[PDB]
Amino acid sequence: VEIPSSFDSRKKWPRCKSIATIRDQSRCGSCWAFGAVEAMSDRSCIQSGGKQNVELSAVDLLSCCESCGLGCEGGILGPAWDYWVKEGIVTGSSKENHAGCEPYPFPKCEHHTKGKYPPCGSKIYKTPRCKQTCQKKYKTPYTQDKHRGKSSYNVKNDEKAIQKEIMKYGPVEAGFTVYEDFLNYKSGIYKHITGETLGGHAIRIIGWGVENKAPYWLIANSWNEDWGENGYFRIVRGRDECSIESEVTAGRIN
Ligand SMILES: *C(=N)N(C)N(C)C(=O)[C@H](CC(C)C)NC(=O)NCc1ccccc1
Repeated sequence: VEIPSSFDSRKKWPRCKSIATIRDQSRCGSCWAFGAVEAMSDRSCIQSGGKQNVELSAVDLLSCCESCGLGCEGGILGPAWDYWVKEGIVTGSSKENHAGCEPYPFPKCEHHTKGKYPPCGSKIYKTPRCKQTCQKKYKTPYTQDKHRGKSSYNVKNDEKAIQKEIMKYGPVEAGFTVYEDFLNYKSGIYKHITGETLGGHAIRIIGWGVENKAPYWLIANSWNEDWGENGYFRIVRGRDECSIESEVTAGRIN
């Protein structure tokens, strides 16, 4: 099929409320789990024609997936998607909304940027326990609130393949390398210019575009709406900038 010059999942599937929802991972290294549950929420809705229209629980995945790494100390994408396929993930909103089976336990904070939330600072919460219990007001038992995928996979390090995957099946999770200058991002199309590595980060790629001839990916971060472009950023597309085309993972419900 023909790939359009720009694509935005928010515009293609606006009935799916997760797609335009920016989350905050708080003072926990759970980016891996956020990019996962965000894209899983999106795809559950997209691929079911809107029948599933839920916010999947970051804390269920973060706390209960044993094979996914080190919890609030960082994690691994492939096993996060395997967990969704095999065990599934329950529902759960942000702390402040406290909806669904297992809402997130940690409050919004600023991630190296200015705004209306307390600064995140440098300290990290301990990984929450795997409690397997919906909040008192939610009247579905934990195991019966699970949402499962059918398959999970890595996407080829090929720009066109990634575009086709997003436009047919919905937003994807992706890893990339964080350099110090990324923490100064306010707006625009990011590329690494200054600073040393801070390791990686995991995010949700929702589309692409071009401005002033410069191609980009359009990405949701998990650092709240004050960060970047109302929670989003753009990064150079087509040159594997910061490995953005090389660590893409997603999955399907059918
Ligand atoms: C996100 N909030 N965090 C802490 N990250 C960057 C991660 O979870 C990453 C995700 C990948 C880049 C996709 N994984 C890790 O940080 N894993 C733990 C780790 C890895 C190497 C050395 C120490 C710890």
